[PDB]
Amino acid sequence: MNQQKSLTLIVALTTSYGIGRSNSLPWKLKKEISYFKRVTSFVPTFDSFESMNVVLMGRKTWESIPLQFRPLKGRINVVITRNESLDLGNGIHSAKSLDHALELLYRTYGSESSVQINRIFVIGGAQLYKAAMDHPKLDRIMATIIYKDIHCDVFFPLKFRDKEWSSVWKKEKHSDLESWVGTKVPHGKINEDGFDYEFEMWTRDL
Ligand SMILES: NC(=O)C1=CN([C@@H]2O[C@H](COP(=O)(O)OP(=O)(O)OC[C@H]3O[C@@H](n4cnc5c(N)ncnc54)[C@H](OP(=O)(O)O)[C@@H]3O)[C@@H](O)[C@H]2O)C=CC1
Ligand SMILES: *COc1cc(Cc2cnc(N)nc2N)cc(C#CCCCC(=O)O)c1OC
Repeated sequence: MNQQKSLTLIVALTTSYGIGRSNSLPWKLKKEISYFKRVTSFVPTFDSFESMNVVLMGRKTWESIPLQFRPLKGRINVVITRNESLDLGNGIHSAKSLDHALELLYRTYGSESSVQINRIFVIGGAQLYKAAMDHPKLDRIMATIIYKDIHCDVFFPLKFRDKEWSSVWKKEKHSDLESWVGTKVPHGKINEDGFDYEFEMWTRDL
């Protein structure tokens, strides 16, 4: 037991695959963030009684999150890092790799545990995203496409939306996105801060 569940990656990126700047999001989209929270937090009502989703993130992304919103509530947080000095926390798990993170979660939350894991999300860090893209359990990408070539210093590691990856990565219908997300999601381009963006869901066969 260490690779039964599939991994889902969630990211906001420009048409040029840009995802970040000075260790932060180069855009202020309150609605986008609302989507991110909704998607990574959603659990089927029936399972909602004792099931929570997991959010795996890199150390940089973790530090980039305002203490006020740290850690991400209603979700089990796990920070992937190799440097362990005096990183404080409130029970926040710590793993040195994506697989080390999965073994930690499956061990901490077994069929005997009170809290059961529902979905596992990889929410951040180009580095962690790079490792997820290579993981055989990653089969889904919740992408928020930003139609603007905003200046970025960090980019998504793989052009999953490009022609070269079109036989591996396919974009699902909006009805399937909502069906998987469990809720109604805005369809079409959304305008916030003079920028057009929309939600998409991409999948690959494991
Ligand atoms: N547009 C979007 O949706 C998002 C954008 N971002 C942005 O991404 C940028 C930061 O990117 P990046 O620097 O890559 O961030 P990461 O959060 O991936 O930082 C990498 C750190 O995390 C650890 N790490 C990551 N992958 C691994 C691995 N496979 N094994 C071990 N440790 C690993 C290491 O920790 P240590 O050094 O402690 O060992 C490494 O230094 C910022 O602009 C940020 O805002 C972040 C999330 C979402
Ligand atoms: C430090 O930048 C950053 C990144 C994220 C991760 C994110 C955002 N959007 C999409 N589509 N995918 C990912 N992985 C999230 C935030 C934020 C926030 C705050 C509070 C929210 C909550 O979920 O409870 C972020 O901070 C500016």
